[PDB]
Amino acid sequence: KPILAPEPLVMDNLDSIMEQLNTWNFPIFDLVENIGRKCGRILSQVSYRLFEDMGLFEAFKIPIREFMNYFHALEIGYRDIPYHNRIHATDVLHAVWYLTTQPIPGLSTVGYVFSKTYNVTDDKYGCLSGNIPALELMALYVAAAMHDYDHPGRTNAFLVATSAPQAVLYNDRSVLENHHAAAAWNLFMSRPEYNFLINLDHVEFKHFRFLVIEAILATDLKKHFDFVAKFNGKVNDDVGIDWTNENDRLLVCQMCIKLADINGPAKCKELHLQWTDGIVNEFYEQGDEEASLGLPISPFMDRSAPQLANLQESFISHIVGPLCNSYDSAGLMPGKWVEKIYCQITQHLLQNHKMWKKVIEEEQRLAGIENQ
Amino acid sequence: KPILAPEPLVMDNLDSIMEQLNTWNFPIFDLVENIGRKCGRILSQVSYRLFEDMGLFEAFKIPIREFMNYFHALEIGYRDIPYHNRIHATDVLHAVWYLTTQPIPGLSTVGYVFSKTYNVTDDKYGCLSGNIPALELMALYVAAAMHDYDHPGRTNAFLVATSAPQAVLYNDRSVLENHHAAAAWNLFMSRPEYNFLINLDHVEFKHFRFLVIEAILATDLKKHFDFVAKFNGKVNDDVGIDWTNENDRLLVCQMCIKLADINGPAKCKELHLQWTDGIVNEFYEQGDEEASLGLPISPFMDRSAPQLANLQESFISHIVGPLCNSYDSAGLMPGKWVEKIYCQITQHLLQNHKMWKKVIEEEQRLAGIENQ
Amino acid sequence: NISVDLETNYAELVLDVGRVTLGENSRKKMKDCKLRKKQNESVSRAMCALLNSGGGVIKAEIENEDYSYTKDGIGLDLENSFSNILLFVPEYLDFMQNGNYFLIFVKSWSLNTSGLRITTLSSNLYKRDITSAKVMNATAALEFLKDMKKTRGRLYLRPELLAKRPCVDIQEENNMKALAGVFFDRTELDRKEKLTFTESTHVEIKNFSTERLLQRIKEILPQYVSAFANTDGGYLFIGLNEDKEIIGFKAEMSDLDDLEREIEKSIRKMPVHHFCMEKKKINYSCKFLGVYDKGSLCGYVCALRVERFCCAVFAKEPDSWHVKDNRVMQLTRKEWIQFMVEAEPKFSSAYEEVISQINTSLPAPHSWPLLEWQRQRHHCPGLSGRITYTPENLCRKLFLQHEGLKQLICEEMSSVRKGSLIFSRSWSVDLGLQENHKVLCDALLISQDSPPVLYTFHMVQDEEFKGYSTQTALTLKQKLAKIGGYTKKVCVMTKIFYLSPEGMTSCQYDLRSQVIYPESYYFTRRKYLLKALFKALKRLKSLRDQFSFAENLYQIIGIDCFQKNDK
Amino acid sequence: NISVDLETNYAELVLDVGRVTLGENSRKKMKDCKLRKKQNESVSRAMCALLNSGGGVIKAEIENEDYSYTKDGIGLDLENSFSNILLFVPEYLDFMQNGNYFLIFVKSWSLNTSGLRITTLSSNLYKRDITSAKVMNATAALEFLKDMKKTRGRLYLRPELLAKRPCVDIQEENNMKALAGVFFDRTELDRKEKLTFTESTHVEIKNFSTERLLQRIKEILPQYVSAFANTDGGYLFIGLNEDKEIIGFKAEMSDLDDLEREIEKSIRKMPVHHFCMEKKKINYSCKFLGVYDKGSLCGYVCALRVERFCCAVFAKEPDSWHVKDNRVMQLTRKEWIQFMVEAEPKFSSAYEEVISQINTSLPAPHSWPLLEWQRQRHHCPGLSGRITYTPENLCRKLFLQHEGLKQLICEEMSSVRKGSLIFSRSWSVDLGLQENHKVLCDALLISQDSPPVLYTFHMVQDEEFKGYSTQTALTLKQKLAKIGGYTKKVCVMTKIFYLSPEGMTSCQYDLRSQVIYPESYYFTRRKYLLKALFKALKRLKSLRDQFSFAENLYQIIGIDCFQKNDK
Ligand SMILES: O=C1CN2Cc3c(ccc(Cl)c3Cl)N=C2N1
Ligand SMILES: O=C1CN2Cc3c(ccc(Cl)c3Cl)N=C2N1
Ligand SMILES: [Mg+2]
Ligand SMILES: [Mg+2]
Ligand SMILES: [Mg+2]
Ligand SMILES: [Mg+2]
Ligand SMILES: [Zn+2]
Ligand SMILES: [Zn+2]
Repeated sequence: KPILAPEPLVMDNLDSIMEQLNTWNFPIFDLVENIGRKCGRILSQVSYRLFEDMGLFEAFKIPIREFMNYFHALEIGYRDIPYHNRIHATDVLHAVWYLTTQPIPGLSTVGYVFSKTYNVTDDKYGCLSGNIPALELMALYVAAAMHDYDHPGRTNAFLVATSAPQAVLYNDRSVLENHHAAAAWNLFMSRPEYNFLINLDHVEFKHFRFLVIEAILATDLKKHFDFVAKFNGKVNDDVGIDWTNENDRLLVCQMCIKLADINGPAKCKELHLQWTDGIVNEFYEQGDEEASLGLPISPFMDRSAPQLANLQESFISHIVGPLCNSYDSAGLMPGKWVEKIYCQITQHLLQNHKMWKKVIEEEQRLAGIENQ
Repeated sequence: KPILAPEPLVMDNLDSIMEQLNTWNFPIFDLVENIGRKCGRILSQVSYRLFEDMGLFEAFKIPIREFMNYFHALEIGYRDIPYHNRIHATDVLHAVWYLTTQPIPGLSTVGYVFSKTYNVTDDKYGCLSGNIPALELMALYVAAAMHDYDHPGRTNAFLVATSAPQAVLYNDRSVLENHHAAAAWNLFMSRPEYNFLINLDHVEFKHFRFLVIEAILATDLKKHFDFVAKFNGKVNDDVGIDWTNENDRLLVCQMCIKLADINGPAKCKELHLQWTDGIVNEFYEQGDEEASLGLPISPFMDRSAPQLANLQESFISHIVGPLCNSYDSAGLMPGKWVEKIYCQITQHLLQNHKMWKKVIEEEQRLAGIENQ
Repeated sequence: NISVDLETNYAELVLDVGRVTLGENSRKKMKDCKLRKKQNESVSRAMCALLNSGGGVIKAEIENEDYSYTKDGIGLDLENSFSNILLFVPEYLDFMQNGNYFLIFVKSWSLNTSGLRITTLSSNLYKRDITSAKVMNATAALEFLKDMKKTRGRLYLRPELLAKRPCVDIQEENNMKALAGVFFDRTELDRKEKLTFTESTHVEIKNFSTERLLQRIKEILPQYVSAFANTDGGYLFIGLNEDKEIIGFKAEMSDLDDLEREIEKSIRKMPVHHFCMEKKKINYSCKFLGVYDKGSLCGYVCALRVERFCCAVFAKEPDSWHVKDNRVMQLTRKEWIQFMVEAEPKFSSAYEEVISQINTSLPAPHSWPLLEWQRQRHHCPGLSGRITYTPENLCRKLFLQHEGLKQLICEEMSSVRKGSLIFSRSWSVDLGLQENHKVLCDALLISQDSPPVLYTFHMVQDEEFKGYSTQTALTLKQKLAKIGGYTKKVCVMTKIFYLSPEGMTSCQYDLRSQVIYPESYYFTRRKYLLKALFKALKRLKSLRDQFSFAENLYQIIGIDCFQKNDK
Repeated sequence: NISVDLETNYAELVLDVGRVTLGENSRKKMKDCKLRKKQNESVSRAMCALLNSGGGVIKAEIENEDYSYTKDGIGLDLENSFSNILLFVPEYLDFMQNGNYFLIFVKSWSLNTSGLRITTLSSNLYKRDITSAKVMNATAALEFLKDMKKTRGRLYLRPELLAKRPCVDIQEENNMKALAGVFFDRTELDRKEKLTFTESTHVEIKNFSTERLLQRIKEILPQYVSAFANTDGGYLFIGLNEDKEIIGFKAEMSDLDDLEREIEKSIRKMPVHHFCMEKKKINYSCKFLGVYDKGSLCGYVCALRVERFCCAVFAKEPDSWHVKDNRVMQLTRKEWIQFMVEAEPKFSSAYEEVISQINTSLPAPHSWPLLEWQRQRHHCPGLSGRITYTPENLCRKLFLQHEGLKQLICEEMSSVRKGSLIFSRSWSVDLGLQENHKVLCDALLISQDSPPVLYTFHMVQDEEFKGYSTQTALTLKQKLAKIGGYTKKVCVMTKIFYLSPEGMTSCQYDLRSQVIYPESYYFTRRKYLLKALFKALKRLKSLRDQFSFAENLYQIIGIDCFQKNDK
């Protein structure tokens, strides 16, 4: 009766593709089509690979069967919509894993667990696993895996506008994120075979639950500039980052998942174009419903008058820009030296922003020509 | 089918008792027994009296029938428990009304509405209605009326301990207050005959809803010292209170309802003793349930080893003390001059604190005598 | 006096200090000490008045005939005064001789780590050191007044108890205080006797072997009264000599009453400012004692006892100036203490925090500045996207009509690497000023180099509009430096254009090729000017549409408006 | 030198400045100027070292035979030094002559509005005014160093462009700078010629008509080098006279190389501290020029050019002292700039904010103080509830055994209106010190009057325990004033008790009837001491059980622990 699992736990046709999982531009849609897209068990497989890499199946003695049970039930939980679906959650999980277990130039490390490979040889390269205990990272990964659970396909402002029951039920204060965390944890505690945290302490499980819920609640876009200003003020004039603080580690994981959930405009051009296609389709669905209820149609959400490039340029300039700036100025972005330093992420960001600025300029130029 | 109303709207046997409603020590239990305690329509009647006093039935054109409908449905909504019941809500409503519409020595006033009587004759007496528009006060009153709605009888920490569904559903962050506001507003929007805000604007109703939910969320005892410190820092070194600010007015109403919900130890001795009897009974119920589930029994919550006076003294010293201090040092407590100033509230507080200190001292003395 | 020169083509406050000698050797060999002191004081008044109210320029007519400044310098008294009023002289001052005029360009005072918000030539709050009554500098006066304002008074420990200390022969200042207390009530003094005590933090002694003694007391007493009332109270004896031999001053009867009258008048004239509930007066008391040699009265010794005060006591009004509208005035006592005691508001919401903190700009690219954004990225056909025409609806409409305007703006904006001009229906009203309806529109070009310019456009072939434009540029400069918090030297240039139909030319005025500034006023920074303009418009409550940061994405995401007490 | 007098019964740091003359007339008529300067410098070193490290007491042997201080005073050089190091002298200093010793009691330095965290006799960072090279005071040095640390360097505008200014005959300081730049490369100088330029913020001129000239340069050059490198760079010419007539100094060959060598040595010895990425050196260059009269060399003129520096340049190490353990030392440069640049942490969680802000205490009752709470309200049978025995479990257990202890505490706590003693297994380890196992327990009585006392209890009839108790009281006083932020004068008294079984008496020591303090050390405030003790214990990470604020109500309501980085 409960969503239990598929028969063989770790399917193996998707070998030699998870090997190229230590690269920032993971070909996620290739794996999606490779895996049977009929059913969808991508989230579970990528989660198993990542957790085996970190070694958390020995660092906490998590029984792999109940683990797969829970996460397959989770991926079944994700609705079938254009953007916020299980492919997106696998994206965000991989993004946080990469950001926390890949070499960071100029980071001084100090129970902790490192990535499987990681090539620990020098001192000028740190990783976030070398500053954050295993419990915090396991919490962060599970937070990323279940962070858009049962997404209705609408935004917070829409649910607040139409006064949806999810809006009344949560008092119009981060409706969707409360819903995601609530529904996910409910489903977790429902069955007994889902408890992949069976070998934890009372206090350990309490802390884990607290961190998971905090992480999921961090991805509320309304509280974006607040998080950015807090992370600026805590790296700019202070002593920097005292990693022994639990407040600092919490804020760092919150910023990390903030940056991971919005990572369309930080990959190669085709991947970002696919994500943008998804998000525009979802906005078009919402606008379609919104025009039918009599409400004035939302900006950017009119498939009969699209302003896609406007949206993407403004987004990259206002949302992902300052966030990546604050995340990098604190010297945490993963990159490499130059025998000063090369960072792939911000370069991709600049390239995509320039591309959308091309599209905007050309469109306005042609329209001003034709319409005089 | 919906809880509609009792037949004659404003019952009139409880005349000549609402006349003594401009006194801080309103004999609430006397009115309770006077009114038919079989059914319970006290909250609706006191609310009608207060709203007629403020004149909000002309200041906003609120149809009295739908008003009584909603508030009788509300008072039906309150569970039948020892402390958090409709008598308590009527208490808190009357407390906020008194605190905002009774003379305050040394307050300089400036659409606004004043109490029915108020005796406006001098300049050395202000009232909070002379600094806060009618919309904010109507929001505050309705927030007080529905602020403990459908109380389960347990505390937040208990629901978090046993992992109650109200705890999962709200992510363990002010479980009860979110539940109160959510359930109350849900019930409000359910029927069409409850809309006693029918003659409002879109923006007006939005602001009203925001203020009501903020007010109800202010009464979360976990966030007590935060509110006290914020109100200290905003009256101590600042320019004082710029009433044109909406932040200041919001914070003042939040502090006012904070002080109103905890007002047992600020009335005469017998009233406070009755409230204490109620709260100890409720804690005893919760401890009774807690010992049965195998959990170690909570402090103060053991009817087989009561520490009632300990609880009440520590409460008055830690919770109501500093709050009344911060509320008074900003020169808002209602009182009277001395032909320097006499305040009834803090005097009652000191008397009750001394009484509980007597009980503690005598008990410890006798126990040290007997047990050597 | 000091007069605001309304007859200059500078976009600034100009003060005329009258004739002024200059040069180290010309000042040194100047055979009129009172005149030299008066000139130095006039220049210092001018400089303080300029520092307190935005920027400004001091214009002094060279008094000596052949003056160079390139082989003469300025002087040494003026340099001392300058170095006293400021910490760093090169950061605030520029000196430039223009033929027969010596111009001093004064930056505006800025909030720094010291905490001072205005500059003062002298606080006039004296404090009593161990022995000497000194005047509080700016920092000590700040600390003193803020400690007093904190406790809503000035905390003393009036005689609740003498502590139970061991018995032992020990000597302290209270010994001298008590010996003075016994000296004060003595009914007679034997002439040429010795003293048992010397002067300390409670005791002062003066010779004053002066035939008049009243013109001297009238000028020396208030500073010692202030020194005492501002610390612990004390006694002031007159008629003694350095060797502690009581001599007194040869005064006959019918003058002691006059002297006491003048003393009471003088001490009642001294200002005072209370932070306590009640408002006392300076409690004090005089007395005179005979110095009878052997059977006859040789003279008297006036003994004055001053009791410690509850709030501050000035010798005169604080020496702080400012130019209000014209006719540079002195700050009243109440305003002075409000500038010394209160803080700045400094709200700085989270959105504004990030909008500013985009301006960190380490040695790295740090792209994505939010105060340089725009929807319509197609203006001025032959060009790149390197100029943000900010209002975006006022500019579009102003380009629709007034066809020559867009072409003129293109032909103007050609020689600019990167800038951002900001139109307006009228900038005078956006700075709280009188609008004149003949002004078509305005602009504000803020580029990297080339300090900001205030284009004024109009189509009226009768007037000149120099007064309007210069007043607006002046006010914008002052508002920037005093409210936006820009901490560098600035000049707001000017340009005027005529815009008759069928023709867009005839620049009726160009302020840059009319007036010279020091070498440093020509290098602005263009990101801090943007922060300063944002904060100035916010603080003036005129920020409406400048700095687009379009909300169509904010409305989707659920973020609210920029900032106000309106939600 | 200055030696920490380890042979005093004071619970404080005592410094011995050696013999010291005193009195205004004894100092004035002192016929040894070098000795007088040395004594004044020793006392000032002692006073700065005391101010920088908690409190302390300076002990000076009176050098003159018959000295009174009640008809002699102190002096005037010492008073000048005192008034320079401090703003207010009565707030920090107390002078008390004890027979043949002159004791100066020094309060500890406190954070005030100025922002300074340590006191310095002299920063040794010189700045170049218009004409003279002055030394930065404390406040200017603070401002300078903080502005530099902000920009991670020191911002200049290296020659990107000469601004396009109008053509007009105008005279400025850059004229003098350029004329010096042409003077510097001149290959020869005609003797007794005139100069075209004078000295300004970039130009300095020295006569130095000295036969040696090297002992003089070695001591005068570094301050001018610092004055230049700390502002805009510049030139320093030697061999000229006041009347700008080039004369030069009569130097023969084989000495110019020596002079250049000494100059390079001197300028390389001068300290420097960088806030920039790279770490340059002081870029400079010397040169010599002939002054050939008509066909022969009369002498030379050494011309030195100093270029503006990127970070700060000292003439010597900063003149700031402190006593580390003994043998009072001078703060290193790095520590000094860390005290001048960094801020204090000042976390102040919300719970702590309200726990302190209970301490406002306007002219009104303001009951309900949280740092004075207790569960067990029945101690000491015949008494009221007027003493909070705070740990409440250590005190209960210590009262269970050691039966005479409770009776002794009752017979001690009789004469106290309201106080709160705080037990401990050992206070020495709660202050980060060496524990000795023979100490039974401790206590800390903090009443309204009667400054705090540190009872030490033990049952060992062999030792005395004076050293332990006095070290602990000293350390507690210093920790209070330096970390708790108590801003008044304090002494921590002492008492020792013997506790043999079957008898509770024999107070083996009573520090109050052994040492005398000024009249003001005997009045504490008892609520700010509680705040200070709370903050000190928090900052030392030893706050465990003192200040109960029982959590059984907090655990019910849902409020969390007091504060730490543990949740
Ligand atoms: O490549 C991309 C990915 N995304 C996500 C996105 C957005 C605009 C709004 C929202 Cl709420 C979200 Cl999740 N734009 C882009 N562009
Ligand atoms: O007279 C009174 C009224 N109350 C309410 C109360 C309390 C202790 C805890 C809680 Cl949560 C509450 Cl609501 N004590 C008293 N005493
Ligand atoms: Mg989301
Ligand atoms: Mg997401
Ligand atoms: Mg509640
Ligand atoms: Mg309640
Ligand atoms: Zn006063
Ligand atoms: Zn450097």
